[PDB]
Amino acid sequence: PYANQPTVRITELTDENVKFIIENTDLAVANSIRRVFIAEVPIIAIDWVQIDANSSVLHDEFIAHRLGLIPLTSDDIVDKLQYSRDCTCEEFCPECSVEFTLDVRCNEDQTRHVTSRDLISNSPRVIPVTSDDILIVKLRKGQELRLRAYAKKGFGKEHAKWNPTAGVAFEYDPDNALRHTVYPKPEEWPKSEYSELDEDESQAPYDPNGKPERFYYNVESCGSLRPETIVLSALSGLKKKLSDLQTQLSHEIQSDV
Amino acid sequence: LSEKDVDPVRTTSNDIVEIFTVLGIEAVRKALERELYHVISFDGSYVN
Amino acid sequence: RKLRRQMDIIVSEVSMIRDIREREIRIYTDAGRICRPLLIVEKQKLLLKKRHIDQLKEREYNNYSWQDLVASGVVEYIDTLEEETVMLAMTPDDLQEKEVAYCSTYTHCEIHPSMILGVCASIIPFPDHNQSPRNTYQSAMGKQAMGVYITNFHVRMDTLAHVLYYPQKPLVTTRSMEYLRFRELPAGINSIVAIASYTGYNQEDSVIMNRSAVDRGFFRSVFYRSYKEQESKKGFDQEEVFEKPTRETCQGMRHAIYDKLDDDGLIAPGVRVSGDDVIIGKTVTLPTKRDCSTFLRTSETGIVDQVMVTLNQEGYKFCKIRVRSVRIPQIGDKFASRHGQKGTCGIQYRQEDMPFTCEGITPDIIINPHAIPSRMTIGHLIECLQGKVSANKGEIGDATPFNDAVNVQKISNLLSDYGYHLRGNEVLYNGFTGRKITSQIFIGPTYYQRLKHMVDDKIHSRARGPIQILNRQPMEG
Amino acid sequence: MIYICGECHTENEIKSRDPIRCRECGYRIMYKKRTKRLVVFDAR
Amino acid sequence: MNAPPAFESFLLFEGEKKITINKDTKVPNACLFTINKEDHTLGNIIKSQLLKDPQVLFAGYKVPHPLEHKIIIRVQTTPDYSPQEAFTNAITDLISELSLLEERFRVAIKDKQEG
Amino acid sequence: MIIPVRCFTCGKIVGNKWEAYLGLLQAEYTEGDALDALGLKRYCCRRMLLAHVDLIEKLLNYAP
Amino acid sequence: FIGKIPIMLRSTYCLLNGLTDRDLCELNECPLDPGGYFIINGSEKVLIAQEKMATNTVYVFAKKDSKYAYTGECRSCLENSSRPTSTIWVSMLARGGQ
Amino acid sequence: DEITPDLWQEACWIVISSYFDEKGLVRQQLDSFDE
Amino acid sequence: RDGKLAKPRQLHNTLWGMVCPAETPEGHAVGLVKNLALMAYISVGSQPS
Amino acid sequence: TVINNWLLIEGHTIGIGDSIADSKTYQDIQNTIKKAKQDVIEVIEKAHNNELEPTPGNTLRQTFENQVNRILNDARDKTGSSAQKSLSEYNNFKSMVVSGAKGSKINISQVIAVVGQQNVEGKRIPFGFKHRTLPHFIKDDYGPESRGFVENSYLAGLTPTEFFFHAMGGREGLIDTAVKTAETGYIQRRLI
Amino acid sequence: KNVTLGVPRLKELINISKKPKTPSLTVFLLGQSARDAERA
Amino acid sequence: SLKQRLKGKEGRVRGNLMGKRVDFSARTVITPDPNLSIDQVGVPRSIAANMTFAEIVTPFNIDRLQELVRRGNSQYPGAKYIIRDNGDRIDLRFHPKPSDLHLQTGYKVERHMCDGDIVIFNRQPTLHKMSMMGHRVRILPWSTFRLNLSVTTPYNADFDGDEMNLHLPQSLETRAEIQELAMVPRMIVTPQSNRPVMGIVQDTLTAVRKFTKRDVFLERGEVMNLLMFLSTWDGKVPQP
Ligand SMILES: [Mg+2]
Ligand SMILES: [Zn+2]
Ligand SMILES: [Zn+2]
Ligand SMILES: [Zn+2]
Repeated sequence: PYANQPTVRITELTDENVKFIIENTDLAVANSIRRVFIAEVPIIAIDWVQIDANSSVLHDEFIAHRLGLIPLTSDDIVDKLQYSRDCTCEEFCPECSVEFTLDVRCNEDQTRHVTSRDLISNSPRVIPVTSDDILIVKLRKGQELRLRAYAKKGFGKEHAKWNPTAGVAFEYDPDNALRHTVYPKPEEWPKSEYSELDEDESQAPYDPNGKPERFYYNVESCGSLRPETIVLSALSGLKKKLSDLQTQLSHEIQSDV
Repeated sequence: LSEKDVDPVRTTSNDIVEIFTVLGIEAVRKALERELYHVISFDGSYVN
Repeated sequence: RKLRRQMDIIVSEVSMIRDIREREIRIYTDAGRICRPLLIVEKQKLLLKKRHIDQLKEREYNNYSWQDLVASGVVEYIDTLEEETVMLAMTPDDLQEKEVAYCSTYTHCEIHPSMILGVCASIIPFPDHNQSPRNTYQSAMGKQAMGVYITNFHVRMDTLAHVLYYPQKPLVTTRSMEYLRFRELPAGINSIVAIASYTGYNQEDSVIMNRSAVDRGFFRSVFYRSYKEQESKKGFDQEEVFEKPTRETCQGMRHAIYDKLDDDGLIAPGVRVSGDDVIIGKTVTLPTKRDCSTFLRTSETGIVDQVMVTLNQEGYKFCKIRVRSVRIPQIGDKFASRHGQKGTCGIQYRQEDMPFTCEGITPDIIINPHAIPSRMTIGHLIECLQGKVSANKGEIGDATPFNDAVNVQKISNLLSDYGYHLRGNEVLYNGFTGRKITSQIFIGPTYYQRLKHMVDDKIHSRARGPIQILNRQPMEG
Repeated sequence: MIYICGECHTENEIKSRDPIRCRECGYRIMYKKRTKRLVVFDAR
Repeated sequence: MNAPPAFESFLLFEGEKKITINKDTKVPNACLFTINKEDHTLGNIIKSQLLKDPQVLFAGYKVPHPLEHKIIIRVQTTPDYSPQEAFTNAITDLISELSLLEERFRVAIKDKQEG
Repeated sequence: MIIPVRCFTCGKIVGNKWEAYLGLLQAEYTEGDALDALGLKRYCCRRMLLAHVDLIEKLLNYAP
Repeated sequence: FIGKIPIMLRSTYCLLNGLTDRDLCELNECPLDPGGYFIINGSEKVLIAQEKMATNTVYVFAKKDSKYAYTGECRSCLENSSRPTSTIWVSMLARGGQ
Repeated sequence: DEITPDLWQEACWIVISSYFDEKGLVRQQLDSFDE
Repeated sequence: RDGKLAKPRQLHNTLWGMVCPAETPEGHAVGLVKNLALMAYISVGSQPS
Repeated sequence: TVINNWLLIEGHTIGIGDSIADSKTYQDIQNTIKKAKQDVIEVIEKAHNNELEPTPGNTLRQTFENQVNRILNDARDKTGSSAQKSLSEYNNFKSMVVSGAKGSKINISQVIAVVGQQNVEGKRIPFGFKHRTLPHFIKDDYGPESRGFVENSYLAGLTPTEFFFHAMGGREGLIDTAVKTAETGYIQRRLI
Repeated sequence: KNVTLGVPRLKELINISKKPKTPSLTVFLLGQSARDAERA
Repeated sequence: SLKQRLKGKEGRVRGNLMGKRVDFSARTVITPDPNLSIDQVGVPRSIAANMTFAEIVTPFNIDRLQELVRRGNSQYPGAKYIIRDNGDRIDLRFHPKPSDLHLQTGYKVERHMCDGDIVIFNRQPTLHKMSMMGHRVRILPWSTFRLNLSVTTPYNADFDGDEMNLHLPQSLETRAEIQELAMVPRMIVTPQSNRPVMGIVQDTLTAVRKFTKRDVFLERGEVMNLLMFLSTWDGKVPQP
C-alpha cells in the first residue's frame, strides 16, 4: 500500500553520459523518470533573437533557429534562474535571462566560419558548451552577422532545444522473462548488453509471477547539464510536480467538504 | 422464338428494343430488371 | 553499318532498317527520331573491351570521352525502327555467355537495363520491388517534393518557391541519381521511420511525426512569394506612381496601416507583414489622387525578404517584392517516401511520447502498417532495411533496380553484423507507459519528402463574405 | 532611402522623383536596404 | 495559423483549476480527478501507485485527447476508504519514493566520483 | 544547406562535426570509420553526417 | 535588321555558352542549371516535344466505321522546305456495298 | 582483353557516366535549337 | 483526329528504352504526356545527300 | 477507443520479415514455376507440330492461349497457396488479411511467391514489335517470359523485361481509374 | 465470349439504343435436344 | 446579348440557380482523430472563429449571449455582429462599448461557432446520402478537419491530402433538420443495400481480430486501462 524502496547502482559516469540501474521500482515510476529527463528538466537556451545585420546566405530565422539549438552551460545557474513569465521584470532581466551578442564581419578571401565561439554572453556562468565549436553560418567576404539574443529558462516539453539529453537509453527485463515482447523466433534476436543468458539460450524461462523491475538507464547529455545533474534535476522536478499537485489537491478536497 | 424445338418461354434477348417490340412494355419492365440486376450483381454487389 | 560505325559518310543518328521479308532497306536521316545507345555485339562478344573501360576511367587528363566509343564502333545509336531488326542482349554476363542456346545471334547489348527509366523514376530505390502504379505515383510526387530547386535561388524572384532548410541526400540511392545531380540538390530528408500502429493517428495513409525532431529543423522549409507591381503612365489623365498615400493628399484611403511603407511607397526588407498590411503604395491621379495600393492576402504572414526596383521590358518603373515565410511541419502537411506512400501528418508527439528503442532512438515518422499490404511497395521495406545497413555501415546504399548483387537476404545478413535483427525489426517501448510493445516494430532510415501541399495554403472559410454587385452572390475578397 | 546596386553593390540615396539608377555604375536593378527597425525572432 | 503556443501544454490559463474532483455516481466510493496541464508523466505514475493500494478497487487514467492537456484519473476504493484519501496517500508514497531515489542517486554519484 | 546543430532523432550535437568529418575523410578514413572517430554511435546521428549536403559552400560562390 | 529570335539558354547563341562554372556563378547563374528553355517576359518557358506521325512513310490502316476497307496514307514533306505537309490517301473502297 | 562479369558492373556505369559527361540531360533541347 | 483512331494512353512495347515506362501524369493525361528515358536521344536531322 | 489503446500494448507492424518465406517454401514455389514453364513449352511444341486440336467455339490461336493461360494461372494459384501456408501465426501480412483490414490472398502471394501474368486488354503482352514483345526475345516467342509472365515476387524483384511488362499491365489500371473518375456521377446526374 | 458490362452496359440500358454494342440471345431448348448434345 | 446571359453551363438558370457559392462554408484538409465520436468533426479554431451562428436572444441565454458580445471578435469564443429587432446589423469589433451593446429579447447575436454545433460535412464527389452527413463541431488546436476513422468509408475519404467541405446550418429549423435526418448515426445503415455503410477499419479491425483471439489475456492493470475508454461502462469490473 506504500512507496517502493528503490535502489541505485551507477555503472558508468562520464562528462557525456551516465549509465545506472534502478531496482525495486515500478515500471510507471521508471518510465516517468525517463520522460522527465527529456521533457521536464529545465536548462537555458536562446529563445529571443534580434538580428541587427545579416548579409549571410541564410535568412534571419534560419540563423535564429540555429542559435536556439546551441547548448549553453546551465548546470548551477539554471536552478537560481527564473522563468521570464514568473519574473516581474519588463520582459527581460539578469534574474530570468542571459544576454548574448554576436558581431562577425568577414573581410578576408577565406570563408569565415561563424561558430558558437563567436557567441558572447554577459553571464560567465552561461556559455556555449563547446567553449570543436558549433557552426552557426559560413560568411563570404563582405558578409556580416550582427545580432543580440537572450537565453531563458525552459524545459523540453515546450521546445526540443530545452531538452538536455542526447539520447536516453531505457531498458528492463533484457532476457524477456516477463514475455512483455513475444519473439516469433527468439533465436534471431541479439542479446541485450545487460543480458545474463548463455550463448545457446535465447530467452529466459517465462516468469509468470515476475514484474518489471531493475530498469537500466543510459542518460547521454547534450552538454547543458552534467549527465548526473539531469537525473538529480529530474527526480527533484518530478517530485515538485507531485508536491504541487498535492497542494492543489488539498485545497480541492477542502473546498468539496 | 417461333423456331421448332426452341423454348418459347425461357428464350430471351439482352436487347431491350427487341423485347419491347416482341413482348411488350411489361416484358421490358421485367427484362430491364434482369439486365439492370445482371450488371449490378456481376461483381457480386447487391442493391435493394 | 560499317560506315556509320566508322563515322565516315553516315552520321551516328542515321538509322538503316532492312525488312528482310519485305525486301526493303529504309534509311532515315530526318529529325525527330528517338534513339538510344546500345553496345555492339559481334560473334557473341562485346566490342567493348577492358582497354575501352581503362581509357574511360581516366576520362579527364586523357581527352577520351563518349564520342571515342562511338567513333571506335563499340557503341551505336539505335532508333525504334532499327530496334525491330536488332537482337538485343539485356546483359553480357548472362545473355551471350555460353549456355543453353536460346539465341546465338545477339547483335546488341544493353549498357544497363535501368536506363529505361526517366529522371523522376530514376530516384525510386528498388523500383523493381514495387507495384508498377506506385512507381508512377512517385514520379508524380517527386516533382512536388521540397528541396533546393536551384542553387542561385536567392538571386531569383519567383512567384512561388519552396526551400528545405536541411536537404539530405538519400542514404539509399540509385546509380542514375549521380547524373540527375540529386545528390547536389536533394529534395527530402532521411527519416527514422517506424511502421507501426501507435495511437491510431496514422490510419488511412496518415503519418505521426516527432514533434521534437520538428523542433530541431526536421523538414523545416522556407516559402518565398514574390509580388510584382508596375506603374503605368498610359492615359494623360491618369498617372499612377509609387508613394505611400497620405490622408490629406488622397481622397480615399483604407484604414489599413501605411506605416510599413517607406516614402517611396515600398515596404522595406526585414519587416513583418500580414493581411492588414500594404506592401506596395501606388496612387493614381484623378482626371486629390485616388490610391490603388496593393494588399497581401490574409493567409500570408511573412517577412519582406527582398525589394528590387527596375524598369520592365516596357520601360515602366516596377518593383518585385519577395516575402519570406517559414513553414514548420504541422498536422495536415503531406509527406511521401519514394514509393508512392503519400500521407498527411495526423499528429505530432514529443520525444518522450514517441516509442523508443533500447538505445533511446525514437522514430521521426510513424506510418501505418496497413499502407504496405495493398500497395505492395516492398521496395519501401527494402529501402528501410538497406538504409539501416547504410547508416550503421557508413556507406551509401545502392538501390539500382536490376542488380543481382543485392537482395534482401544479403542486406539482412549485413544488418546482423551490427547487432540488429536481420529483418530490421526492433523491440520498441511505449513512450506513454514505458512497457515493451509485444510486437517488434520495423524501424529504420527511409528517405521522406515534404510536398508543396501545406494545409495553410488550403484552409479557407467563408461566412457572410463580399458578394458580387451584379450577381449578388459570393465572391473572393 | 538607400538603394543597393545589383551590379556593384553601391549604396546611394535616391529620391522618389529622380530616376532609379546607379549613380556610378549606371545599373538599372536596385535593391532596397534592410530596414533599420528591429524585428524579434524566437529561436524556435 | 491555428498553431497553439507550446506553453499551453503545462501552463494554466487564468481561471483554470489544476485538479477537480467529481463523484462517480455509477459506483459507490468512486471519484473522477480531472487534472489540467498534465500528461502521461503524472497520470501513469499516480495510477500505478494507486494499484499498489489494496483498498483501491479500481485505478485508471486517460488523456481524453492528445491535443488537449487533461488527464482523468478514476479511483474506486473500498467503503471504508475514500478515493480522495487514496489519491493523497498515492502522492505521498510517490514523493517518498522520489525523495529516497534522490538521496540514493546522490550517494551513488559520490561513490563513483570518489573511485 | 548547412549542417544541422542537433541530430533530429535524439538531439545530439552534430553541428561541430562536419568540419572534423571532412578532415577525417581527407585523412583516408572510411565514412564509417570517421563517424566512429567522431563519437556517432546511434545510426540516427550517423545519418546526419552520412547524408548531409553542404550547399552553403556553393551558395558562397555568389558575391553578396 | 528583320527581328529578334528568342534564345534558348546555355545554347551556342546564348551568352552563357562555354562559360566555366566559376564564370556562371559570377553572373548569378546556377552551374547545375541545365538551360534548354526561353525567357519570355521574364518567364522561363520550356517547349514540350510534340509527338507526330512520321512523314514520307506509307502507312496502311483499316477503318471499320468508314467506307474504305483499307487506306494507305503518306504525309509527304520536302527536304527542309515548304513546312506544310501534304497527305495523299490511296483507299480501297469497302466491300460492304451491295 | 575482355570485360569479365566480376568487372562488368563497374565497367557499364563508367560507360554510362561518360555518356552524361558528354551529353547531359537536356541535350535534345539545345541540339534542336542550335540546328 | 489521329489520336482518336488508336488509343495512345497505353504503354506500347516500342517505348522501351525511349520513354520512361513509369512516369506519366495521373488523371485525364495518363499516357499522353511522356518523359524521355535517361539515355534516350532525339535525332536533330541531317541531309541525306 | 478501447482497442486503439490495447494496440498500444500489443502493437502492430509490417516489415521485411513478413515478406520472406522458408527456404523449403521457396524451393516448392521454384519447382512449381519450373514445371509450369515446361508445361507451357510442351503446349507450344504441340501447336508447332500441329498436334493441338482446337476446342469447340475457339480457333487454334484461342485454344493455345486458353491452354497456356490456364497452366500459368494454375501455377500462380499453386505457388500462391503454398506461400500462404508457409506464413506463421505471427506474420503481419496474414494478420491484416485475416482480419480483412487490408490486403488479400493475391497480395500476399505476389509479394512472396509470384507476381504472375501481365495482361493488356485481357490478353498477354502483345507483339508490339514485329512478332516480338521486346527486342530481347526471338520472333514468335510464346513462352511465359516473352509474353509477360512475371516469375518473380516483389521481394525478389522483377527482371528488366518483367519490370516493363508489369508497367504495361499497370498502365491499364491507371487508364481505367481515369475513365471511372470521368464517368463518376454521369449516370447519377442523368437518372436524377 | 464477351458481352458489355459495368458502366457502358449500364449506360446502354438508360440510354436505350436500337443497336446495343453486343446484341445477343439466350435460346433454351424444350425437347430432347436440350439433354442431347448431338440434337442441340 | 440577353440570350448569351442565360445560355451556357454558367448561365443564370444553371450556373446561378441550380448551383452557386454559399456563405458559412469551410474547406480544409482532413486528418484522422480516433478520439472523436463518429458523429463528431474536429474543427480548427480559425474556421470556428470565422463562421458564426445567429442565436436569438432569450431570457434563457440573455446573460450567456451578453458575455459573448463583450468578448467580441478579439477573444474566441465571442461574437461578430448584433442584429436588433429592427433587423439592422451592428459590427462588434468596430465599437465594443458595452453601452451600445446591451441585448434584449428578440435580438440575434451572431456568436462564433462553438463545440456541439451541428454542421453538414461533405466530401466530393457527393455520390450518395452518406456523402453529406451531419456532425457535432469539436474545436481543436490545429488547422485540419478531423474525422473518426469509421466515417471515412461512407465518405470514401482518405487521409493522404483529401479535403472536405463544412457547411454550417444557420437557423434552428434547418439545424433541427440535420439533427433528426442527416446526422452520422442515423446514416449507419443505408437503404441502398439494407446494410451498414460504415464499419470497423484498419487498426481497430486488425487489432480486434488479435484482441479476440482465444489466447489474449489481460492483467488487472491493463483491464482498468481499457475500461477508462469504455464510455458506456457501468462501472463494475467483470469477474475475470
Ligand atoms: Mg486521397
Ligand atoms: Zn526578469
Ligand atoms: Zn552599380
Ligand atoms: Zn541521433
